[PDB]
Amino acid sequence: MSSTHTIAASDPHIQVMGRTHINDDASLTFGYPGVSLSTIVAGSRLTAEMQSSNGNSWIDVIIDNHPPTSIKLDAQQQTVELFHFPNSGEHRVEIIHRSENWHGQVTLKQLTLTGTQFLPAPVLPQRKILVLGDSVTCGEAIDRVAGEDKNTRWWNARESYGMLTAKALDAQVQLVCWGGRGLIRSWNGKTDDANLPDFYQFTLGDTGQAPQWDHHRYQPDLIISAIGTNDFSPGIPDRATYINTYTRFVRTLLDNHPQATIVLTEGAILNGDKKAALVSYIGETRQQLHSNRVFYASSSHHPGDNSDAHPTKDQHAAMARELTPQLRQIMDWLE
Repeated sequence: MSSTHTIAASDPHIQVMGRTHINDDASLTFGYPGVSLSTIVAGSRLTAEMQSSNGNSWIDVIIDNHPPTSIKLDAQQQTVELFHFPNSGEHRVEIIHRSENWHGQVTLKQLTLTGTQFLPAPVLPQRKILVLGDSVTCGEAIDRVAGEDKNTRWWNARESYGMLTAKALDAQVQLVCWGGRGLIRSWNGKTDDANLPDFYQFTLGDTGQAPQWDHHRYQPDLIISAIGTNDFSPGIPDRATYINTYTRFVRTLLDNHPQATIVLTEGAILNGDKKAALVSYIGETRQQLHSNRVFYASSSHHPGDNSDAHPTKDQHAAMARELTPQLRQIMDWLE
């Protein structure tokens, strides 16, 4: 007999890495980039019911070891074919959110397998990393192509330095980042957007009605904070103000994640005086913290290219190569 088997997105057969909101109909909604949902199945066809809030969100779909397929999701619910073969076999399926919150939020409602069964969920690594930051952490402009107007297709989470670093360290990762945002102000000088200490609390979104992320749902071994580019965009911010708020934020992290090691870094975009100032502010933050759980990693500036100052795909690869060795020493993950 031919049979189908449909499960909700929130079902134990679907592995989830990254922040998701569980809706009352057992669908999952997510906004941060890098959110990864995976399943292993025995069958010939697998489809998903998906939608995005603004029709401006992208995902990657990876079947077994094949090249990924990037798909832009319509604002209306649509059946998305993940794979289809003439015969049944065992297949691994991964969906990766490429977009970030301002692009919209994506919802996966349910999956339908034509075949025999969903197998046990893919097993994730034991090690867990959380990366906090701005659009560089979010993977903005990694997939740029010369000649195109920037659009939401340019974002790539899998090839961002945070995901490459986690992969090298055999670790899970959550990316909690928002383009244009800072620790205390946005690139445009505005101080009353949700800053990093605000959106760090949200499962997705950033309005008065954004759902609170329960930290018990992901307790990282390592937290990297790479925030700062946008705080320095208008000019170098006031030293006491910045250091006092960075200190207060890392105190929140330390208290929320009692087992975590925290690594602060200025990121790749700032250069020259602005870079040196943020490095300085980080050193003084650490001095005020007096914590044997808080460390620093140095990094190079990467200039982007003629089309966009955001670091390129090859620069993100370089960034992971520079950061990873320092993280091994800090975490004793000499692996």
